[PDB]
Amino acid sequence: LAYSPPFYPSPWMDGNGEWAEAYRRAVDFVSQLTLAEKVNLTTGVGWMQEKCVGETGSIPRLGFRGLCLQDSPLGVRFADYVSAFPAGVNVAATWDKNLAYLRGKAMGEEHRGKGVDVQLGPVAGPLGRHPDGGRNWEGFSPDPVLTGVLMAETIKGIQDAGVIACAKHFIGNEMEHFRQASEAVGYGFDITESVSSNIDDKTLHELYLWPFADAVRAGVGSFMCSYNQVNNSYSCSNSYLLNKLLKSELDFQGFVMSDWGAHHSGVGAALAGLDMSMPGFWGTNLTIAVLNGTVPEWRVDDMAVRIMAAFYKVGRDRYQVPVNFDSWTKDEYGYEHALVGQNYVKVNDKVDVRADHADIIRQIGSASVVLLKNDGGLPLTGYEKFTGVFGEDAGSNRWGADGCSDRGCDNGTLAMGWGSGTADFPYLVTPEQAIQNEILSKGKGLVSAVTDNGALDQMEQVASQASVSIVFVNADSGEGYINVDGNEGDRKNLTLWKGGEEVIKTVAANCNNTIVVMHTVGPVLIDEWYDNPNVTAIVWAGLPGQESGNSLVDVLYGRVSPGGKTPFTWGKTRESYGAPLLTKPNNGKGAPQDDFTEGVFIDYRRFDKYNETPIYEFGFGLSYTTFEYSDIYVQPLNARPYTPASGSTKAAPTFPSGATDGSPQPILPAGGAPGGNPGLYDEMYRVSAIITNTGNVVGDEVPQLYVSLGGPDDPKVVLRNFDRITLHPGQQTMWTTTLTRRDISNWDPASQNWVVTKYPKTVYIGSSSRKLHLQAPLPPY
Amino acid sequence: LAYSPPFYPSPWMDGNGEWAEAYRRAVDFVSQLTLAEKVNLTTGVGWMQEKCVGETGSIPRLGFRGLCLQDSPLGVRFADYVSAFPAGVNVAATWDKNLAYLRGKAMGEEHRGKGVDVQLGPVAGPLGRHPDGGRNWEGFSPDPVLTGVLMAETIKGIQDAGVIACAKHFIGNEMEHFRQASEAVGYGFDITESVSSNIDDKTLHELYLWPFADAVRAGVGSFMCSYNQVNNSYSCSNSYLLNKLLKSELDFQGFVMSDWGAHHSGVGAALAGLDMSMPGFWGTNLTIAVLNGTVPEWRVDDMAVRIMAAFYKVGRDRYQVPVNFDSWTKDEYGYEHALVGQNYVKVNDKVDVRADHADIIRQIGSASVVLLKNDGGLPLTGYEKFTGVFGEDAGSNRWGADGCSDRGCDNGTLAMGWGSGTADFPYLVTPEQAIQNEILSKGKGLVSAVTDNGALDQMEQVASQASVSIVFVNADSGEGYINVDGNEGDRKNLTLWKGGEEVIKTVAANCNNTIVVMHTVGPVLIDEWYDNPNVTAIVWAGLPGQESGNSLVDVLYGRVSPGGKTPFTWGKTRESYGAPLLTKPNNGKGAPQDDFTEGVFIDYRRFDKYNETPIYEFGFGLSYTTFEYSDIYVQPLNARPYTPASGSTKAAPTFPSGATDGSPQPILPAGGAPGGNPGLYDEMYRVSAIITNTGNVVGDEVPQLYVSLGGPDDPKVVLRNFDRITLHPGQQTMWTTTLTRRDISNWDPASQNWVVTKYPKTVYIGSSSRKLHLQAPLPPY
Amino acid sequence: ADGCSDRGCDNGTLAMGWGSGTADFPYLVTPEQAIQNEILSKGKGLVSAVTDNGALDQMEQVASQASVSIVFVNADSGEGYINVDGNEGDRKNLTLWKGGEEVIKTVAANCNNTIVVMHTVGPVLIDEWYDNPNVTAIVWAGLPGQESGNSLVDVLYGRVSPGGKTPFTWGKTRESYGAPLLTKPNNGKGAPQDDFTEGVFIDYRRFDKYNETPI
Ligand SMILES: OC[C@H]1NC[C@H](O)[C@@H](O)[C@@H]1O
Ligand SMILES: OC[C@H]1NC[C@H](O)[C@@H](O)[C@@H]1O
Ligand SMILES: [Mg+2]
Ligand SMILES: [Mg+2]
Ligand SMILES: [Mg+2]
Ligand SMILES: [Mg+2]
Ligand SMILES: [Mg+2]
Ligand SMILES: [Mg+2]
Repeated sequence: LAYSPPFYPSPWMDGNGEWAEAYRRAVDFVSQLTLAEKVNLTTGVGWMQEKCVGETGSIPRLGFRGLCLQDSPLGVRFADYVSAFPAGVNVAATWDKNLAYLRGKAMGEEHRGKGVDVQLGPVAGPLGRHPDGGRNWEGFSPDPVLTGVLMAETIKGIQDAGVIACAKHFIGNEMEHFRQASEAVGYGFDITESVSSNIDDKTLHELYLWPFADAVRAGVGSFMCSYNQVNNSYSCSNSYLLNKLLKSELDFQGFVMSDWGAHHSGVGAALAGLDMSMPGFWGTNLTIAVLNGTVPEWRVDDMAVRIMAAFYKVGRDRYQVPVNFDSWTKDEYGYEHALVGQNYVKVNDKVDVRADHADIIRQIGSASVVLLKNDGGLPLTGYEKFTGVFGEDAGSNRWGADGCSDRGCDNGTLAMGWGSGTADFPYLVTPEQAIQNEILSKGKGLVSAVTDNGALDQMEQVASQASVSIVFVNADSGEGYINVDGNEGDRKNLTLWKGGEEVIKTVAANCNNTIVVMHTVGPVLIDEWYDNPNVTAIVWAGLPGQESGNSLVDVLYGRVSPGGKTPFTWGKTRESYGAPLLTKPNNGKGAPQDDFTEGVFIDYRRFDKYNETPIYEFGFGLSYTTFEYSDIYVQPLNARPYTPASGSTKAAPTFPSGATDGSPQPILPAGGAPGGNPGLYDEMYRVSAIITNTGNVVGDEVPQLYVSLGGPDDPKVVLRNFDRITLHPGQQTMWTTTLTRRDISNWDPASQNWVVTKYPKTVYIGSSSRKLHLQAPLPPY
Repeated sequence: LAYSPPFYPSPWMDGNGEWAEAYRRAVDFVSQLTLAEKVNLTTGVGWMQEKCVGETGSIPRLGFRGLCLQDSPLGVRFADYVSAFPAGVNVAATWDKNLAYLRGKAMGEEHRGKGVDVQLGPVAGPLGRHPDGGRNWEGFSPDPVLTGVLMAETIKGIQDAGVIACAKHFIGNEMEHFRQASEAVGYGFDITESVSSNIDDKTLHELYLWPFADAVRAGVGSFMCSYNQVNNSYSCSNSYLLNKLLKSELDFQGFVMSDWGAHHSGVGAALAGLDMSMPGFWGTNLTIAVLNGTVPEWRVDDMAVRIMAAFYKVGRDRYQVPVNFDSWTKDEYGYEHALVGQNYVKVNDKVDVRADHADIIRQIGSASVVLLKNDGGLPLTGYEKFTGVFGEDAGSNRWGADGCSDRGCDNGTLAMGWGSGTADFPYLVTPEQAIQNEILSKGKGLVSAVTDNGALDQMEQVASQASVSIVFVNADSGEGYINVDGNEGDRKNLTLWKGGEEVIKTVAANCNNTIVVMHTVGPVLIDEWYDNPNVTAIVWAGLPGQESGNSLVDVLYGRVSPGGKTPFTWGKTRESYGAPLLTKPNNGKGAPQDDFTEGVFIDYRRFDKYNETPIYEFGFGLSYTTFEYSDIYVQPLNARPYTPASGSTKAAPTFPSGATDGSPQPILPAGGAPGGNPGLYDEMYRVSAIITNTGNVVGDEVPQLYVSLGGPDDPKVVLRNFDRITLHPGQQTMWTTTLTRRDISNWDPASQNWVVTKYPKTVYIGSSSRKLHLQAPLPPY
Repeated sequence: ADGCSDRGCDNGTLAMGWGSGTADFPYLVTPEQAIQNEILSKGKGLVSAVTDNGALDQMEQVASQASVSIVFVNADSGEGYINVDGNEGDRKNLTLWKGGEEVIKTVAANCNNTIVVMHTVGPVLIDEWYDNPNVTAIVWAGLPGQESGNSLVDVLYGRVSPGGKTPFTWGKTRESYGAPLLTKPNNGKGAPQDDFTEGVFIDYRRFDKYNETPI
């Protein structure tokens, strides 16, 4: 069985650089506390005991209320008068740092307005190892660079708004199956331990860890360790994960909380790098552990100062307001127990925090539309003589937009997946609604919407008469505690839901101008219809949130040229992506064993390795205009030689082998600063090229920079940079980026550091992972 | 708030009388044990941690395995190759002590064959305060005497078969709403404590406690304390309930276990009279409590000896075999964790324990059929030209007989309610099947079954052609953790399910020979159709178990004359019964307060008090013959005057004020032996009457003896005795019974004893609570 | 049993097709009834009937425990004036109705002694499951009328040795049988022209001519 080596002691904050101010204030505060008050900060109050999804204990003596931790990565969960933003996968499809930032800011503002201290997001774990992973849509992309950059931008947005962000789930939670034993038992599996993700040191560094490094370096205040095990040690008590990788190598200065009820070795977890136990036994044991000397004073002191450092870093001291909503009821008032009797208190103030956020939600919606096919289908005018609209995915949730708890259904148009990664729609504009509005405001031609996928007679009837037929199909997934139609979080197949395929086939048989719109959490198998000549255009629109219908028609009717690029591969078969989900226990009653044998070869890397042609490759997307690439240039920057980190920490302040050692510790070679050794981010080359709009309308292009690292075990190409640029007809721009040392390095387990290998590297600039228009050598030096 | 006075110390065993052999052996065994081993007997192993619904810790040092505790009151829950017996309410409808005993024996045999040590049943709580109480069907009758008698017979049957019986639930668990806070929260209620049943001392003694007294006197080995509070103290740590009423007044010698996760004050519960914590912290705390002196050594010794006494009393030492099934899977084999790695062990031996138990199931089915109306409808011959069968309740569960987990649905014929009070059908004979068999083996007339309650066109079609139309309707309920169609355990109304009333109305409109069969957990409202002249007969058949169809047709086609009497009242309205369920919290976030303000006036007592005429009164049932009552005679027996119990207990042996007092204790005036002061069971009068069969077929009569206690706050009549008697045409019998002192006494709170008041008492013998054919004074002495 | 006019449905056990070629059942003995009668009159072992083709979980649950699993599938057709599920008299395909194929596959995956009973108006395509080793027997019972259940169990339980022979061919594909039904007009608004170009080569004559091996 795979084994996770120990690493102790648990690193304490250094509070260097951009954390110095926050460290100073945290020390000043924690210095004043008793042991009990310190432990209060690390202790969850219990499941559903207060107002927020999680809360810490209070310190009333100083007028410090418990921290409020609230879902989700795409909005304020449970609360009323909030916005429902597009999912993370949509953000990925924008390839737009700026939009990612603005979404973070808007979300952060909403959390702030409700009195939330910590937003439980964003997500880089799952990364997206499997196409059928249940929660991938909450994250960004299987690509570590695209995910990492947008993760970082999102975090900066949330935290600039004055709310602590939380990078989750750390790490290796690439599927929902067997994430928690209790949950697995509920689905009829006999296991007593969570699945072990078995991941080697190189795969972690070059794939799954990379975006979390970006999150650390972006100044993220907190981390959440995952339900699963890594190398047969639960994440929340995995010393290699938290102590070595996170707090030494990546030099994370913030605090680590557990996922809710995530299994850890109790007090032992604190020694292994856990700082906060959620949702809440731990408190009194940690107290006793300190008193009897199993847990050092310096450790609890560091747990407290990490929590308070995050608090001060984002300016909670300035922006905190009372929690003015309740997660567990919409009632205005409720009862609370007191020392004697009960108090009737106000619990929901109905504070409207939505502001103008509908604008950015509509914008990201439109920006996340990916045009996959266009044989003269798009754009539409609104002066079509007869528009047919087809599919339940065009219509309303008959139970109300928020009629399914945690969005745990596929009623009507899909604009959000299910589970904890949700928020309530203040309203939801359907495609049916937006399209009828478009028509009735313009040409006022005929329009009919058949939103029952079983009504194939009517679809035939209407499609036979249509100038254009707009077909809507979806595929849903989410968190493992919800099972929809045999999908236990993870998708049981890559098929369109509710007979979407038959809808497409029926409509295309009767209308030679059929447009297909896919709202899917990830890829589906489209091989049987995508190349149908009656299908004149195909778009993926993902999970667009409250403005779905409006953001879509903006694109379909040509107000916005589609400029999204698919953030994952569209393969011919499920086998194209690699091995199935592990959905059958393979270690008897023990932890299922999930070997990440493919290494870095997930999504497009896999397709590239096996020389398999995807239907639509990673980074592919069409436009209403054309773009031309020319004149690549590589400028060596003659960076200083990489220096491994050296020296030692200071001794652990007070305000298992090594677990209680508070003496100065050696700095790891690849460590030294948040996100790793600073030399890793030295700029090595400047690469530039000219992009021109050679067509007849304004549009966005996503130029992409790929690197061939050149080794026998390296992917043919890996994404290293990208931007989204608006170009008017005949407009040119110089696209210029830099490659860092990290960008051209490989992880070396032997030396425990990033190395630039001797193999010749090649840089490519193109419009997709396969459309590599330009290339040049990276000259060694 | 209602208050529960303390009563300490927790009484230790006497081990006199029927318990002497058991106590001696229990002492000998426990004398050999360490503290840890003693505590192990009191500790559950944890939810789903072994094979049985509950298991105690083991004493491997003496090769003594953990006890196996298994549901249910009507069979062996979860296990394969077992029988599904008729529900307790059907037993009540038989009014047949012998049948109650034989059912207990058959159930005990099946538990025994599976290796079960404790059968978690039978049920006298709920008694049946509300007609819409979800779990009433698990018990017997709202009448305490009918329930007490049949409860005792059931217990004797189980324990004679060599299994420990468990009287549950003690006490006041008369509805499912708010029984457990976690469950209430799941239904959207904000409470942190279970409902409090607020019951006065007199009401407890004269109603709810009465059948439990019978259980004690019958020698039941164990009790289960309930989820709810009584006078704002959880049953499982209610010292008044457990120490005073159960273990002092009723002098119970066996052990008390908690309901599964029933709240109690931990170590405090032990001092208040709890002996066993299920399903299982307690072990550690109890060990610590003994070492530090907070729990006396004599208490833990008493806990252990009570458990072992129950074990020896029924002869578990003789009859114990290994547990040969698994509650949690039907798989033959399963992996188990070892010291090193894992083992693959046999978990299910598929031991067939059904024997010939199908016979007693068919018999009790037939005996529990109550004929409520017959204007020339029944019996049938099987030579009818055209038989129509109508209603989903005639047909099959389309998901298989065991297709709904815990029977949590109303698919097809209703033969069992839902929740823990269940067992898997080995097969299920439906009315549809049995009726078609009857016809096709006899006259071979036409027969059609319309088993879709929505297919009213077809019902008209068939009914208008039929010689006879047999209509099937049901109403279901169960434990609160299952919600079927908005019925949160408790019934949301007293309507027939699935449009049953419309089925009846449709068929009766088209067929002037309509027979209605009701399979209901309790009463439903029948005011709109019972008196329809086209309805020529009505039967209630309840929940008959696996032989439903066969037991029914035996009655319908005249092989068995119906002899059951309804064990509850059929009122015109819900309001007829009294006040609604408490289904809305009335103490803010605290324990809802459920005041039993009606006192002893439930079911027929309420109807009698308020002069509400029932449609069908308690104790009412028809026959295929007729019976005549004559010649009542009362013989005073000149019993010894009642002596209040006095004297002391032994000092507590070793092997809150007064909680640690192990000194001799005063015997309570109404205590002194199991079931109460033995003088209470002195026979005061002998009463006889003559019953004659004046009709033309053999049949059973259930003569009933009622007493008027004569006070202004006494019920007009209370049941005190009954029998079921077979009489051939023209045959007479002298029915002779005795009234005990208890039978003619009232509970006096001031003196804490049963008293015979000076109010004149009358005895009645008749065929129902309303059909009081004979009466005589009870002359005082 | 007679709940659908002219038997114009596929509710429950199929013992008669639809249209004018019908009569009213005086009663209908189902396989469910006959099999339960057989067991409860003999060994009195366990018996359960899952008769909802969508209840696949329950089918796995029960098939897992069974000594023998007896699976019932059907396919219906009739006169043109009745349309059932898009079958305008003629069958729109040769598939088992109501997901019968998925019933077979589910049961066979959980029980290595699965018996399949087919009540079909004619051949269906069985290529995907007939050769499944967990399917230990296959019978065609057709449309047996009022005694369906009883006539079946007489054979299943060995009172009568089966001696019937299939009166039509079971092919691998629909194409095996030759050209499709003419289901769209080919003479404008006038009489559709249905040319019997295959001549005498229908059913087994066709298979033999083109050297196609029947199942
Ligand atoms: O709801 C709280 C918590 N539940 C568990 C989920 O895995 C996590 O993402 C979420 O934040
Ligand atoms: O299933 C065990 C236990 N659960 C709770 C029920 O109230 C009780 O009757 C049953 O015995
Ligand atoms: Mg609250
Ligand atoms: Mg804003
Ligand atoms: Mg550091
Ligand atoms: Mg087990
Ligand atoms: Mg027997
Ligand atoms: Mg005593």
